[PDB]
Formats: sequence, structure tokens, C-alpha cells
Amino acid sequence: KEEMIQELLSQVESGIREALQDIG
Amino acid sequence: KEEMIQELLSQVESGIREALQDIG
Amino acid sequence: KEEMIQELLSQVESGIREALQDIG
Amino acid sequence: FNGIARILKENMNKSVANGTFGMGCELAEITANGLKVNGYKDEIQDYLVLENLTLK
Amino acid sequence: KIILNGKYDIANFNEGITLSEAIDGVAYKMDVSLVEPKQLKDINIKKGDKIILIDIAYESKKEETIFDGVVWETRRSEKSKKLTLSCRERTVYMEESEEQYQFKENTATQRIEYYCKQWNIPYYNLANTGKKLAKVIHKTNILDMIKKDLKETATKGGDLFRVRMDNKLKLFKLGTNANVYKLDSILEDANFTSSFNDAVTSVKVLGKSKDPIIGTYKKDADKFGTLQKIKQDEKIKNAKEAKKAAEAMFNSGEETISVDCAVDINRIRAGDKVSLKSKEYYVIDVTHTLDSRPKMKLNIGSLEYIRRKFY
Amino acid sequence: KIILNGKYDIANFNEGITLSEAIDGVAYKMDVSLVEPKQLKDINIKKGDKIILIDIAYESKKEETIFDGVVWETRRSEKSKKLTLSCRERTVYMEESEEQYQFKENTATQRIEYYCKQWNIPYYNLANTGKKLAKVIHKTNILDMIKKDLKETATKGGDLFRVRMDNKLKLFKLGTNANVYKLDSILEDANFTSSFNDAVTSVKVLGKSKDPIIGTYKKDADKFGTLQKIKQDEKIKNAKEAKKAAEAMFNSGEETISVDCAVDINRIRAGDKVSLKSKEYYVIDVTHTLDSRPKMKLNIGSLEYIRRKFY
Amino acid sequence: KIILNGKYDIANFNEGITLSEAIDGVAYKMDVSLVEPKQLKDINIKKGDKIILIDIAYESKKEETIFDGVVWETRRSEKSKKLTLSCRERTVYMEESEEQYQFKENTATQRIEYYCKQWNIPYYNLANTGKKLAKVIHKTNILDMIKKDLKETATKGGDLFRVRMDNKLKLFKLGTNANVYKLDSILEDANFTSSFNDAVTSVKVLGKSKDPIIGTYKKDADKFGTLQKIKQDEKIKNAKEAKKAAEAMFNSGEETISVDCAVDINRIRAGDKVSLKSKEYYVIDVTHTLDSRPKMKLNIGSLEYIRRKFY
Repeated sequence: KEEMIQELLSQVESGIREALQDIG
Repeated sequence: KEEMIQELLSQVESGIREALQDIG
Repeated sequence: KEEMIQELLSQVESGIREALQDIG
Repeated sequence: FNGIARILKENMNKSVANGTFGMGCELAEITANGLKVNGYKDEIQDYLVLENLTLK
Repeated sequence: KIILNGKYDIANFNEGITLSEAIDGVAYKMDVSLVEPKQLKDINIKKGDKIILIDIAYESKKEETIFDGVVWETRRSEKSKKLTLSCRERTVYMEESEEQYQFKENTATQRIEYYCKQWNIPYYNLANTGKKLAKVIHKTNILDMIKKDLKETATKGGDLFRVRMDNKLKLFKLGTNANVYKLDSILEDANFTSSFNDAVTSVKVLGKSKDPIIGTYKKDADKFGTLQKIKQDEKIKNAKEAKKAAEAMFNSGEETISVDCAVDINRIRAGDKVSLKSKEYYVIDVTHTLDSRPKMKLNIGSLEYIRRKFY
Repeated sequence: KIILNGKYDIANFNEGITLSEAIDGVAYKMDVSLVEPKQLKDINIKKGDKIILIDIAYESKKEETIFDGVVWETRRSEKSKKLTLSCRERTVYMEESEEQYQFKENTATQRIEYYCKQWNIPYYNLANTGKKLAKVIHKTNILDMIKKDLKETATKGGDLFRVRMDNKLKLFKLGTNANVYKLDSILEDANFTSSFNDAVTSVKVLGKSKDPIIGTYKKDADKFGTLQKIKQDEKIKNAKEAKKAAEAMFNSGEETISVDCAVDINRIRAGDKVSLKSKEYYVIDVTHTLDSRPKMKLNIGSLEYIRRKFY
Repeated sequence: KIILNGKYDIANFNEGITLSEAIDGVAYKMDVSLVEPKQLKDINIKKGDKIILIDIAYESKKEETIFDGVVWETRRSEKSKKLTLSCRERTVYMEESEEQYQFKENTATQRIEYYCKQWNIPYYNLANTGKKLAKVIHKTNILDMIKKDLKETATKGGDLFRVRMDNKLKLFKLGTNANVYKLDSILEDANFTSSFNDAVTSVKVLGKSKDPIIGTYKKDADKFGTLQKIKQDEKIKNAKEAKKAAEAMFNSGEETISVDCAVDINRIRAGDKVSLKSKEYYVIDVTHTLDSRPKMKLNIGSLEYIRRKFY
């Protein structure tokens, strides 16, 4: 009910960091 | 139950890309 | 059911803006 | 989210440093090998000079 | 299906594998997630370990090494003993090792051979890119230098080349994959996107170096309007070079397809030539995800847009 | 309510429309999402098509063209036949077409007229901005050049102007909207945010060009502290120009309201002067969303903060 | 537990407090969220108000001022009367006030004292950093200048120093916290991450200023490979300075732990030396969250990686 926020904030952070590290 | 992650990751990507393209 | 999207988009925007303002 | 900001700032410094490279006035010294510019690993064997420096 | 590591076989621990690559990405990326009980904890997987993923290839249905790289980073959870890796092929080394080199006028293949010879990087017989590059001085990473000279080679009419590692460094031309797979048969969902976002209809070259080369080469001004750019590169020191650079920049804007496939074509990689419907497109990006059901997602686009954006 | 396209009327297919604009945005943006059955698929909507949205205006309750632009990009889903557009008015063309121009000392209105005359852009009678700009050489996009000279016009005491397209190019001053709407009556929710985030209490001008113009013009140092900046622009080549630039930079920090309205005021646009409670604020951003229930969200702020940030 | 403000005590209104700091952050940040009924609305909290948070310290279990700063921004919701603050200690003032200073050769402590004397900033007895800095001209913010000279002091063998405000400015060395707390006892969850992401095995210095200082100082080339960088700073005007800069850059890549604690150690701050298991790590970042259950999350790392990245 509340863990969705933590899970998907982690996914957003991981995805954006991953893309920046790959392209950069 | 699980499609919320895909839906809202798509929304986050679309919104941030949209804002960067508009302001940039 | 639908307010999760608005809530967590707000959280994502707040967190990323907050981090950029702090580190920047 | 601080990690993204730090990575992005590293990208800022990287891009700015790459853009500033090969631009602006720089000091140098002449050698038998050729021109030796400060901040360059290798001597430049082909370079131009101002015509007032070519006096006898 | 088989994860060799140095000696062991940790395929008996992985929850899932995701092979992802971008056309401009640093390296072919494999992100394998594991559970870490006492058995896996004993072998003590460290960063720098060599991972080889072996799976039944789509082409001949024989076990072939689809990935051969090194573990670039390990992240371990303690409450839940889930060790997660993010493997990279050894082009990641080139993207981190900076070095300065001064180059005279020469081709990209000679420069790549020089880099490999200097840094002792194994490499197959490198394809002759043919295009002759202007003299430059570089400072960025070795992969950065290679990408820069390959971009300058795409300009001046040269073919689009991309460097992938495998066991020994390979200079991979984009449209040279062996099998042109057809994705329409397994098309779970597609997203045809068209745009004028990066459309280039005109280009006004302003040469910063002499042969006073200046010109305009508008290509479809009547149709899409004079969507003009200005190319002001020192490397363009020639009229033919300017014309070829202009011709290697015109496009009808972004034109890509966000393809989702229900079956993982194992041998697809960035730059490969793949078919959807009758048309043919080049893989801008591929993201396999070898969960219990193999799956693949692709982002493909036309040659003109790829050349305009990534070159 | 009415979506003309070239000939047809696709208002019988749209799930929703969202008219969004920013004060510094590239263009007035309309993002209309459609279902794409055989009927809509037949007409074959391509990028570059001309969309005109017509709806009952709030002012006189007569059908008026609230948007007139071009389809900049189409994205089609295949599993679910939902075609989605992202329309733009023709200022997006100016933001993509690069060109180099050298300008002597003159005003912003003359420069805008010169750009329109060169590129054959229709334009109404442009308002005399009055401020005289220094000689510069530009390379960025045409919209970039216009924004740059308008920013330099806001500096030196000139009024804040913004360019919007409509059918023919218009030079829109910010605080000149016909109707100063009051949002308190339909205030679903508001978010009054105050800050010292971009507060400027002092400015130490260091002129890079001569009339040796140097000075400090601290305005509220006793109250908020000496929150100092340094303005080091070549365009400031005068003592009065320096003083006016300093005076056009002081502010009490960010002071905006994230307003949410339950009723869509149709004619609101970026830069318009709107009232919430007794006070009056300028629309930094507006985002209409014409779903089955019309709705609007606004971001408004004071003149000082807008001038400091966007000018 | 106690929120003094100027006169009142608004601890009877706060839903939660989150004390967060980064090693490179602008300031110690407290983000306190409040409900705003008539009672709190009467006192009219404005930006610039002085907040002091008092809570039972972990060390001696006595009420001590754990935070002393100023309200940098207030955001008020109207539909739900929830006033939210984002407090900052007064180093945020230094990060916003720009100023230009020319400095001869001297140490970082003298420069910090000069800044404080010029801008009338109270400061305790500043620790002698010892390292001698080269002549430079600065333009960035005062905190930016302080961080720049502290980075140049970390280079040349000086100890890692960080500036925190409190009531009067303090020059805080990293590994000098009084109590080396052990987090293993309250370890809700940890995330040990290792990588070669920012590994530096070699560095080829190319001096832009004379004593022609050039050299290479590869440290672990045999083990991790020649992960090389190029340091090309004008501030390095000496052979020993080059060697110390090289030695203050080598590391085995990113090596951090994302620690989550079920109990909030109240006095932890960025740069403090804390223990997890037998090893000791420096706090890269700390994020307390004083909800109804006190809680803490930490990000810690080794000295080498921190020096490489943040210095």
C-alpha cells in the first residue's frame, strides 16, 4: 500500500542514473 | 497490481523528456 | 486508485528538484 | 537522488573541460624537436608564427 | 542458462538477466541479479571477475557465448541476501582511461589500430573505413576518441561503424548483421513515433579552416520548410568535405519504432539491421530480459535520423 | 470541441486535449490524444498537418480559434489503436532553424521585423519595445535570438515582452491581457510558496566594455542581508544601462502560487495578468486539460521574480 | 521535540522533521512539515525566521540544539492547511552571495578568515589546514570559493576539511567526530555496493604552469589495469604538488554502503567517522526523519573514494 512509493522511487533513481552513466 | 510501475515509469519518462524539450 | 500517480509524480519532482538545488 | 545530481555535475565538468580544450591563448617554449606547449604531452612540429617574429 | 564466472556455474542462483545495449552506449551491458546464500557467498564474487553467459542461440540452436565481459560492480543486500551484478564488456575500460594523442591526417582504422597497439587491446582484422580524417589533438577517453573519429568518418561519406568488444575488439559496421530478423511475427506491441524534432532541411557551413569554404545545401526546403542548421567544425577543411557533411545531416526528423517482442531474439545487438513489416530499420537500442519467460524490447529507427543524431 | 485538421473534424475521436504553455517555453503546446480506428486511419494524419482547435471562449461564449498550429509529432500505438499528437504553433520552427546575423545598435522590434522579413514570417504590427540594444553577433536559433534581445530589452528598463505565434507573429507584452480573471472563485487548491531561493539584494557590476563602469546598487541589504550577484555582461556599456540592469534584477526571492482550478478559463495564456485573492500575478505557466470535465492548473508569480529569473 | 522559532514553540504542530545533509551539500537541511490551523496562522511564519530544533541528544541524553538555522522557504497548502518549511543553516547565504576576490599564495584557513572578516560572518577558531595554495582569482559564490580552496587543500596532501555553520562558522575536519558510533547493532538493512565506476589507477599530469612538470604515477596498474586520468590544473605548479595530487586521486573505485538504521543517532552529520561491522567509514550523506518513530538512513564510503570524487 505504501511500499510502492519506495519501490518505484528506487526504480526511477536506478533508471535515470543508469541511463546517465551509459550515455555519458 | 504490477502494471502501475510500467504506467508511471512511462509517465515520468514522458513528462521529464517533454519538459526538457519544451524549455530547452 | 488513481491518486497514487499524482502523489508519486509530486514526490519524484520534489526529490529531483531538491537534490539538484542541494548539490548545485 | 543526490547520486544523479553528482553524476550530472561530473558530466557538466566533463563537457565544459572538453569544450574548453584546444582554445584560448597558452604559454609555450621552443625546442629542437619543435614547439612545446604547456599542458601538451607532445611537441608540435608544424606551427605558424607572426610575421614580425621572422625578422633577420 | 550458463553463467561461467571464473570456474563455477552460478546459473543455479540467478533470478534474471537483462542484456541491454545502446547505439551510443559505453558497452554491451548485462545486469544479472542473484540470490546469495552460503553457497554463493563462499566463492566471494568481487568486482573484476569475468562473466561469460552461454545460451542457446536463435540462429543454429547451439550453445554460444552471447556475452563475454567483466563484473564492473557488485551490490549486495543484507536483509534479503540478493547479490546484484552489472556486467560490462571491456569497452568500459576504454571509456574510463583518459589519454592525450596527437594525430596527423589519416583514417579511423589506423587510429583505432594505434590505440589498440598502444594500450595492448586484442583486436580482429579491422574493416577499412576508408574516410580520411583531418589532423586533430584529442584528450577525452579512448572510447571517446574512437567515437569522435568514427563520427568524423560518418561525416565525409564514410559508412557508420560501431566498436564492440566481444573477446577481442571488433569494428562493427551497422548494416552488416548476418540475419535480418523480422519482428512482425512476435510483435507484442509497437509504438510508431514520427516527428520533426531533429529534422534538418538546410545547413549553412561556415568553415573555420581554409581549403573560405562557405555554402548552403538545402535539400527539401519546399516540403518541410527551411529547417536550417549551421555546421562550424574545424575538421571540415574542404569543399567536398563540406558537401558530404551536409549530405550526411539531412533527415525528415525523428522516425523510430518502440518495438516490444514476446520472444527474445538472442543475437540482436545495437546497430543490427532488423525488419518490421516490409520496411527495414537499424537497432538504436535493444533490451533483452531473460526472466523465466525470455522477452525482448527494441527501439529502431531509420538510417537518416541515426546518422543525424548519433553521428 | 472542434478539431479541424486540414478538411475533416476529428473531434469525434479525441479522448482528451491538454493545452500547455510556459513563459519561457518554445511554443504554445497542444497535446491531443486520439483513438485511431479504420475511419481515422484512412485520412492518414502525418506530421506537418495543420490543427485548429475551436471551442466556446470564456469571454463572449462564441466559438473562437483558441489554437492554430501544426502537428509536430505523431505517435501511434498498434496493440491499442490510440494515435497521440503533440501539436505546436509555428514558433517551434523558429526554435529549430539556426542562422547567424550581425546587428548594429538598434531596438528589439527592428530586429524582430528583420528576422520576419528575412524568413518570410507573417507578423502583426509589432509593439515598439523602445529600449536600444548594443551591437551583437548571434548564432543561436531565431527564437533564441528573439529571446536574447528581449531579455536584453527587459534589462535597461524595457517592458517584458513575449512572442506568441497565432496565425501571424505577435509581440505580446506580459501585463496586457484584456480580462484580469479572478481565480479565487474556482480555487480547487492553491500552493503559496515563498523563498529566498533566487533572491537578489545586491549586484556588483563589472563592465567588460567601456562607456570602466563599475558599481554596486544594493537595494534591501539591511532586511534580507547582502544576497549579492555579479553582472559581467558586455552588453552593459553604459552607467545608466548598468543601473537599470541592477534595478531589473532585485527581488525578494521566489514567490509563486501553484494554483489548481476546477473550471478551465479557456483564454488564459503564459504571461497574462491574473488575480488570486486581492493580489495580481503573472502567469508563469498554464496547463489546461480538456477532458470530459474541463480543468485548468496554473503557476503564477510576481513581476520581480519573473524578471529576475526569466529575464 | 522543541521548535523554538523566534519566541513560540511550534513542536505542537509538526507532523515530521527530516534532517538531511550531504558531504558536498550547500547546507545542513531541516525540512519540517506543519499543520497550519488558526493558531499557527496567527504568528505568520515568514521566510527568514530563525528555527532552532532541540531534542534529547544521543550522547549524554540532555536537550541540546541539534539544528540552528533560518527558514529559507515556506510552502502553504490551502485546501489542506499544511504549512511546510525547508530550513537551512546560514551557509546557504554564502552559497548565494557572489563576490570576486584575488588571492596571493596562502593557506585555506587564511582565506576563510578573510572571507568571514569581509562579510562579517562569526567563526570559531579555525583549524590550520596547513597546505599552501597557489595564487588564484575567484568569481563563484563564497561557499563555492571555500569549497574550491578546500579541494585544492585536499590536493597537495592536506586533510579533508568541511565547513558547517552552527551558530558561528566552523571548519570541521572529516575524521574528527567525538564518538565513532557502531551501526551494526541497529542495522535494519544495508546495501554494500562495490564498483570500478570512479576507479583511478594512473594519472598523467600535464602541468599548464612551470615550477615543464610532467609525469605518471601509476599505483595499482598490475591489479586493476591502467585506469588512467589526466590532471591538467594550473594550480599544480610544482613536482611535489603533482605527486601529492596524484597520490590524492588513486582509489579502487566506488565503495559505499547504503545503510538504513531503525534508530536515529541524533548527532550524526556529514563527514563524521562511523563504524559498520569491524570497518570504519566516513558519512557521505545522512538523512534523519523524526517522525513519530525516529529513524535514520546513511550513505557511507571509504576515504579514498570520497577524496577522489568530492575532492
